[PDB]
Amino acid sequence: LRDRFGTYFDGSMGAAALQKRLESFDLDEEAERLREIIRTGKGQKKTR
DNA sequence: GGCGACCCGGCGCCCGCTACGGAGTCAACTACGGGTAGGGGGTATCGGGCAACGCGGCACTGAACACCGTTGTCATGTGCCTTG
Repeated sequence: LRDRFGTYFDGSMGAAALQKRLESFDLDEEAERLREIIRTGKGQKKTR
Protein backbone atom coordinates (compact mmCIF):
# COMPACT_ATOMS: atom_id res chain seq x y z
CA LEU A 1 0.00 0.00 0.00
CA ARG A 2 2.84 2.39 0.83
CA ASP A 3 4.95 1.74 -2.27
CA ARG A 4 2.25 1.67 -4.94
CA PHE A 5 0.98 5.10 -3.82
CA GLY A 6 1.83 7.69 -1.17
CA THR A 7 1.17 11.19 0.14
CA TYR A 8 -2.54 10.26 0.33
CA PHE A 9 -3.01 8.00 3.38
CA ASP A 10 -1.09 8.35 6.65
CA GLY A 11 -0.61 5.21 8.74
CA SER A 12 1.16 4.17 11.91
CA MET A 13 1.31 1.47 14.57
CA GLY A 14 1.27 1.29 18.34
CA ALA A 15 0.23 3.94 20.82
CA ALA A 16 1.52 6.66 18.48
CA ALA A 17 -1.33 5.88 16.09
CA LEU A 18 -3.84 6.13 18.94
CA GLN A 19 -2.37 9.46 20.05
CA LYS A 20 -2.61 10.79 16.49
CA ARG A 21 -6.20 9.57 16.24
CA LEU A 22 -7.34 11.08 19.55
CA GLU A 23 -5.54 14.33 18.72
CA SER A 24 -7.64 14.71 15.55
CA PHE A 25 -10.71 12.95 16.97
CA ASP A 26 -13.86 15.09 16.71
CA LEU A 27 -16.19 13.91 19.47
CA ASP A 28 -18.93 16.48 18.82
CA GLU A 29 -19.98 15.02 15.46
CA GLU A 30 -19.75 11.52 16.92
CA ALA A 31 -22.09 12.57 19.72
CA GLU A 32 -24.52 14.13 17.23
CA ARG A 33 -24.51 11.06 14.99
CA LEU A 34 -24.99 8.76 17.98
CA ARG A 35 -27.93 10.88 19.13
CA GLU A 36 -29.39 10.46 15.65
CA ILE A 37 -28.80 6.70 15.85
CA ILE A 38 -30.45 6.54 19.29
CA ARG A 39 -33.47 8.39 17.91
CA THR A 40 -33.97 5.73 15.19
CA GLY A 41 -32.34 2.44 16.18
CA LYS A 42 -33.10 -1.09 17.30
CA GLY A 43 -31.48 -4.04 19.04
CA GLN A 44 -28.22 -4.28 20.96
CA LYS A 45 -26.87 -1.61 18.62
CA LYS A 46 -29.00 0.75 20.71
CA THR A 47 -27.19 -0.32 23.89
CA ARG A 48 -23.78 0.05 22.23
C1' DG B 1 -29.47 -10.34 11.01
C1' DG B 2 -31.12 -9.39 15.34
C1' DC B 3 -32.24 -12.86 18.82
C1' DG B 4 -30.49 -16.39 21.53
C1' DA B 5 -28.35 -19.27 24.42
C1' DC B 6 -24.17 -20.24 25.70
C1' DC B 7 -19.95 -19.56 26.09
C1' DC B 8 -16.50 -17.55 27.63
C1' DG B 9 -13.73 -14.37 29.76
C1' DG B 10 -13.11 -11.69 33.42
C1' DC B 11 -13.63 -10.18 37.28
C1' DG B 12 -15.16 -9.38 42.45
C1' DC B 13 -15.15 -10.78 46.95
C1' DC B 14 -14.17 -14.24 50.33
C1' DC B 15 -15.51 -11.96 60.00
C1' DG B 16 -11.98 -9.71 63.61
C1' DC B 17 -7.64 -8.78 66.21
C1' DT B 18 -3.55 -10.04 68.76
C1' DA B 19 0.26 -13.56 68.99
C1' DC B 20 3.06 -17.30 66.58
C1' DG B 21 8.10 -21.39 63.31
C1' DG B 22 12.17 -21.08 60.28
C1' DA B 23 14.04 -20.69 55.51
C1' DG B 24 17.00 -18.07 51.70
C1' DT B 25 20.50 -21.23 46.73
C1' DC B 26 23.33 -23.28 39.45
C1' DA B 27 26.72 -21.63 33.44
C1' DA B 28 33.80 -15.36 29.83
C1' DC B 29 37.72 -12.77 29.26
C1' DT B 30 41.65 -9.36 28.75
C1' DA B 31 43.63 -5.17 27.41
C1' DC B 32 43.76 -0.40 27.74
C1' DG B 33 43.08 4.25 29.28
C1' DG B 34 41.61 7.70 31.98
C1' DG B 35 40.23 9.93 35.96
C1' DT B 36 39.44 10.26 40.67
C1' DA B 37 41.12 9.64 44.78
C1' DG B 38 44.35 8.73 48.20
C1' DG B 39 48.88 9.95 50.45
C1' DG B 40 52.29 13.28 52.34
C1' DG B 41 54.49 18.17 51.95
C1' DG B 42 54.42 22.37 52.75
C1' DT B 43 52.04 27.00 53.81
C1' DA B 44 48.83 31.10 54.99
C1' DT B 45 45.48 31.90 58.36
C1' DC B 46 42.92 31.68 62.59
C1' DG B 47 42.91 30.88 67.93
C1' DG B 48 44.72 30.34 72.41
C1' DG B 49 48.10 32.27 76.70
C1' DC B 50 50.26 36.41 79.76
C1' DA B 51 51.23 41.48 82.33
C1' DA B 52 50.22 46.67 81.80
C1' DC B 53 46.89 49.26 81.46
C1' DG B 54 42.49 51.37 81.31
C1' DC B 55 39.37 53.25 84.99
C1' DG B 56 37.07 55.37 89.91
C1' DG B 57 36.61 56.15 94.57
C1' DC B 58 38.77 58.02 97.54
C1' DA B 59 42.59 59.26 99.50
C1' DC B 60 46.58 61.49 100.43
C1' DT B 61 49.33 65.44 99.06
C1' DG B 62 48.58 68.67 102.98
C1' DA B 63 49.67 72.78 100.48
C1' DA B 64 47.56 76.65 100.58
C1' DC B 65 44.77 79.01 101.90
C1' DA B 66 40.29 80.54 104.45
C1' DC B 67 37.03 80.67 109.22
C1' DC B 68 36.10 81.77 113.46
C1' DG B 69 38.51 82.18 118.02
C1' DT B 70 41.60 84.26 120.79
C1' DT B 71 44.79 87.56 124.36
C1' DG B 72 48.11 90.38 121.39
C1' DT B 73 48.31 95.86 121.65
C1' DC B 74 47.64 100.49 121.57
C1' DA B 75 46.96 105.17 122.09
C1' DT B 76 43.82 107.14 124.75
C1' DG B 77 39.97 107.78 128.21
C1' DT B 78 37.98 107.91 134.28
C1' DG B 79 39.33 108.69 139.40
C1' DC B 80 42.18 110.22 143.06
C1' DC B 81 45.80 113.58 144.81
C1' DT B 82 48.34 117.93 144.80
C1' DT B 83 48.49 122.77 143.95
C1' DG B 84 46.32 127.13 141.95
